[PDB]
Amino acid sequence: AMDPSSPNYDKWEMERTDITMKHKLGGGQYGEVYEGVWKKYSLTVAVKTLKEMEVEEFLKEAAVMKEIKHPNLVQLLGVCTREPPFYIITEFMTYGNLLDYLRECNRQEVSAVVLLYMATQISSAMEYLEKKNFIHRDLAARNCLVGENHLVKVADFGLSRLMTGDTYTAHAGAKFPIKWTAPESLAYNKFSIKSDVWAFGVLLWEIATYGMSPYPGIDLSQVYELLEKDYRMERPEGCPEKVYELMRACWQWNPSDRPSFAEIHQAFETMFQESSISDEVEKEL
Ligand SMILES: Cc1ccc(NC(=O)c2ccc(CN3CCN(C)CC3)cc2)cc1Nc1nccc(-c2cccnc2)n1
Ligand SMILES: O=C(Nc1ccc(OC(F)(F)F)cc1)c1cccc(CN2CCOCC2)c1
Ligand SMILES: [Cl-]
Repeated sequence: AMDPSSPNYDKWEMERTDITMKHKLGGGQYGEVYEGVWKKYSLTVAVKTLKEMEVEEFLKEAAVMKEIKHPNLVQLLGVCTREPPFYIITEFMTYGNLLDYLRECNRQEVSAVVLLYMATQISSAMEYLEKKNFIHRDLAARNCLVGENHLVKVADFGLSRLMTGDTYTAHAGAKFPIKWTAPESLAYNKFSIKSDVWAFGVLLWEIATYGMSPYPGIDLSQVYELLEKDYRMERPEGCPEKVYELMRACWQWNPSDRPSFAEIHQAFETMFQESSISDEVEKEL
């Protein structure tokens, strides 16, 4: 099986024994994900397993990750799926999730230039997924990771029934993150790359505020109705007008009127080619 000679060969399949399983990750906030070590590489990894009908979504997540490779998407390193317990192994990201990272970070270090950089990296991963005709479905700061030198990667932790609190709430027989969810997704169950664009705009606001909770002090039962009547979050303090214009574009009612990720990414790279975000932020302020 493990030998290139076999018909049953999969390059992604690895030796379970090759990995030393340590403790659960982030105190359990990610479910059955464990810090690990790849012995031979002396490399920390993150290892997702199954806890005791649920097999095929896990195997399909494995299937999908084999299909995608981007600098800004968390990288599959291997699998153990020949026999239970099934593993999915990715790289481990030193600074953990972007949401907590934003709230806990030193702001002298994580300045406007670094925030812009973080938003840019995310838009590139999304450009890639756009181009490969994938949809993310739960784009948000809580689903991104941060490594060395402000490297940001887009992940998908499957958080809807793992996260405690009111982030995800019951809607349509399932748990939605209501404050990140595009109107057509809440109203008509319509999910697409353009509804990832809406969530990206909310993600952008999370970056701009250092991970404040969106629509702060607004009841969830009121979000759709406000949105339908053209309400949007106001420009965060310090936010350059152009970045806010970009947020406003992502939050078009009609999905078709939302920029594609390629255009979003193109705007980040253009927006400050001749003027620094630092000057704009200080101007705003
Ligand atoms: C261990 C593992 C197993 C699987 C995954 N998977 C993904 O992150 C992922 C990313 C993108 C897609 C693309 N996909 C397209 C289709 N739509 C519908 C879903 C998303 C799928 C899975 C990540 C991990 N990594 C992971 N998980 C939880 C926590 C951590 C972690 C925590 C702290 C520091 N370093 C790493 N790391
Ligand atoms: O950096 C800021 N905003 C911002 C917005 C968008 C943005 O672009 C992108 F693409 F989203 F990343 C980048 C940065 C910022 C926010 C609050 C306070 C201060 C400085 N002040 C310090 C003293 O106290 C008062 C505030 C700066
Ligand atoms: Cl998809």
